[PDB]
Amino acid sequence: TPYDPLTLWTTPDPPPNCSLIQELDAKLTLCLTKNGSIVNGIVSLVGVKGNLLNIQSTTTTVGVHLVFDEQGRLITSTPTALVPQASWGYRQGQSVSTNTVTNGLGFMPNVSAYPRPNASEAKSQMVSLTYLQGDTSKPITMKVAFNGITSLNGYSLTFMWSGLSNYINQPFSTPSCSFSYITQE
Amino acid sequence: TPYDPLTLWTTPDPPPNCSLIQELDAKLTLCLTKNGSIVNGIVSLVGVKGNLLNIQSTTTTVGVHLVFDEQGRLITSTPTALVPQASWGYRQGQSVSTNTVTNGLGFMPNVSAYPRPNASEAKSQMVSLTYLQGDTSKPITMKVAFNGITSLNGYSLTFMWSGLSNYINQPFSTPSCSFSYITQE
Amino acid sequence: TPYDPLTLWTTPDPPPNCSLIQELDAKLTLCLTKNGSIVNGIVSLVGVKGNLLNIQSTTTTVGVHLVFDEQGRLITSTPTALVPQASWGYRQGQSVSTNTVTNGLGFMPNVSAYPRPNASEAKSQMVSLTYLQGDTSKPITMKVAFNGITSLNGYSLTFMWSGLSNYINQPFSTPSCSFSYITQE
Amino acid sequence: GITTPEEMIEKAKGETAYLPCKFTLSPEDQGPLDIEWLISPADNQKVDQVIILYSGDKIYDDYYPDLKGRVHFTSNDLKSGDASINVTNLQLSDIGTYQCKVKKAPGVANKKIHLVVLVKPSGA
Amino acid sequence: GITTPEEMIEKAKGETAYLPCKFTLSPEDQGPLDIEWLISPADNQKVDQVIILYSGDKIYDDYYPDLKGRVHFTSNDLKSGDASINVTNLQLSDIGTYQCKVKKAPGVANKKIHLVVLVKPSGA
Amino acid sequence: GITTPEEMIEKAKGETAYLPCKFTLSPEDQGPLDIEWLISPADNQKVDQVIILYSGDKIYDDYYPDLKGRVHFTSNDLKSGDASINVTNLQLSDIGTYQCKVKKAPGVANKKIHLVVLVKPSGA
Repeated sequence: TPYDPLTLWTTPDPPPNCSLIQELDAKLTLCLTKNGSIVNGIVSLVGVKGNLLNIQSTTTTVGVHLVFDEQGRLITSTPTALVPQASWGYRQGQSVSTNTVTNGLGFMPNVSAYPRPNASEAKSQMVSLTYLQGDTSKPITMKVAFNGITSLNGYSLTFMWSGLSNYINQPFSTPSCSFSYITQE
Repeated sequence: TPYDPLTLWTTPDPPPNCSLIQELDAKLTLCLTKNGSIVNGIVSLVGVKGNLLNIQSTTTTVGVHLVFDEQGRLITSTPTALVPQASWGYRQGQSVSTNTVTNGLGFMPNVSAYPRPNASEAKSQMVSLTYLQGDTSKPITMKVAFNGITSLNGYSLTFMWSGLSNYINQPFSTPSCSFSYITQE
Repeated sequence: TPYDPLTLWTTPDPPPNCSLIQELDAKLTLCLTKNGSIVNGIVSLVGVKGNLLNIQSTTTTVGVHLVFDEQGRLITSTPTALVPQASWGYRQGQSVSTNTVTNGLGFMPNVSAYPRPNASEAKSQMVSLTYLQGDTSKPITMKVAFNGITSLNGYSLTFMWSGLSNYINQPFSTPSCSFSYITQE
Repeated sequence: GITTPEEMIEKAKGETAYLPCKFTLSPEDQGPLDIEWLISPADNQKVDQVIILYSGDKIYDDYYPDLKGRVHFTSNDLKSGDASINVTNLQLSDIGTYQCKVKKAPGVANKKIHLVVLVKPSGA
Repeated sequence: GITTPEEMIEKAKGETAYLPCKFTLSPEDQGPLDIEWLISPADNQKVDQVIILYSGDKIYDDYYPDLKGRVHFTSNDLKSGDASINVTNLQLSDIGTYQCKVKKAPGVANKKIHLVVLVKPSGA
Repeated sequence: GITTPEEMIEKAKGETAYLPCKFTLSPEDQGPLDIEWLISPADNQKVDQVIILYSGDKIYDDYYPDLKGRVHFTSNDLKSGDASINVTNLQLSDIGTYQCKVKKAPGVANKKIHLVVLVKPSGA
């Protein structure tokens, strides 16, 4: 196989691929690898245009969602952060394969473990402390919610970087942040 | 194979399966996946009855242990948290396979790396900061000790959620917490 | 195969294998397992001789680097921490295989994701909070930089444990710390 | 599995609600039997709250305070394939989705019942 | 891939620099076309700064403030295989490594140009 | 591997203890030879403390302060298969488990010796 069926990513160095506040104003690098019932994930977000380059005084949180359908295939429409033309799929070299994901449920967060109506439940969350800029003097929290911004028969991943309130005139930028979850299949 | 030999879990949505303070007063969701010499684990604990629903003023720590024998098979007796009838074994669908684990040492914490008499050694520990309720205003610490509550030829996993002292009239509940360790085999 | 091609480690219980401040004054236990495009890693460092047993008043940071060549093979010379005779390679039992690593790029940090000149970029970093001694009263930070102490066509891993300033007459010792990164191949 | 689909039961305050949950077991389902009923109250934000449980051949109740003493399995032989329960003297607070989980490793099934309670009779 | 190696372009302040980036597409490269130009200024510490972009059949500029209005693709048909750009009225601040990334999943290519700007003509 | 099982050596204060650790090498063990002796003192909580080491054809001592100058390999040719050591002028503080680790990748072996020191002679 030319591609790796155990990995779904945005490629290691994506171009601006999100229009969070304004058109293509951010780069979301996300890689998901399936290891049995657990997905090892590494996410990273950085502002490249507009307010994301200069965190507004009132901003306390910056977040993105990835909503998938019942086959685990990403849906490129609000509120999914990645734009329609953005790379997302099996890994093939430093790029993405053009094949459609046919084992998508292997990467989706398990709904028995994280019921769609349970996003507020601590268990549907994996919360950690990290640092803006990667600067240890600028602590922030990262919360990953599982299936909280769902449909039905659908799945989702939500990433919230909070505690930004006290960080101004700084571009929004996170370190590579790790996380994991039990898989649907 | 109907089941996955690389995963050992309690199923994604177990029923009360621990009698920590009183009979079946808690739900422990635990999933372990073997990735070569490292096990990726995700644990979550939540009180459902008794004092675990209302953290006592004096409570500073809540913890559970899982003790395994020389074949890596779980021992369902004190101090193992999971009750005898609780699901634990290879993953098969959203449930557990009835087969006996025959590759258990592949999921056990390596005793050369984490000697039975070394539980107090920093290396036999993986400590992280997390949050009660998943609420970023309620920071707590999670310490996973490897082979500290052992036998001989035996293995164990210990989970301590501490710093609870200042959290009252709140049910005890953790977010899905990640951890990992080098495997015996 | 006698060895595991998906794991590269220093063995679970290495002897003093680093001469950080003075000859063989430290033990670095490191295990890397390849899970598709992501490496799950667990590192641990402990002083056994000299100033590393009694953190100097002025010490604020303790760190180590591992520099690899274009084939992902470790280079045992400054600034690589592991000494020339130290074990490092595929896992075989509780030891290391004598075979040369031929799939090294599968364990190297992806240069597209972590460009050699980008070590200062938050994305080339994975920063977390942890504790000296594993003692939750002694918080410290761990920063893993990807390809920051590189060559060209080369790769590297850097581990910095900072915030030590206020910890004296204590031997330097970390808990088993987890981390992960996207792989070159 | 469970013999009935997700349903909506509409009752009147004071009446008793019968929440049916019958199941069939497969030859493969050789693991111990567990029956758990959870509830997601409409009045508050709690979800999947344990109401009553059948584990290790024993019944465990007294999990959900507001429902104390008003919940009991209807059958006198659960193992036979009937996990049904009754909620006596319904109150408006009882409104919400009640879920029945029947497990016999590797077997697992669940059913959701949306219970509605009306001040006085009529769904007319 | 891109038709030219990593090169060094030496110009004089005020002049215009032509940064060539021509590419060929493979039959396999069936994914959407993306063209991104980044810059790592010599004067400061920033690296890989987005300068101009071609995504979803549209051009996006205005990313790097100091280079505003002085960057444009040279070709009027990028898809044909020419991602070249011009940096007009060069200033000493423009010195740095400019990178051209041309992507058509699974295809990906990049070229690095080290641009040098001199106060007055001469590399003699 | 090491030629002797885990044993208990009982000596008297002042005497010298001979901690035997002889090993045989396999043809497969083609990696460099490492010999490390660790100790877990009975009097304190420390475990696996490095006492003496043989790495890269050199001896390294001076790790465990309280045992300074009282530990030396007994053989004048370790590579031949003898990692034994002597602990001279035993003190009550020397009580604890001493471990001998002999490694030659992929080969690895270890032996544990429980050393007991008595104020005055007698185990009678």
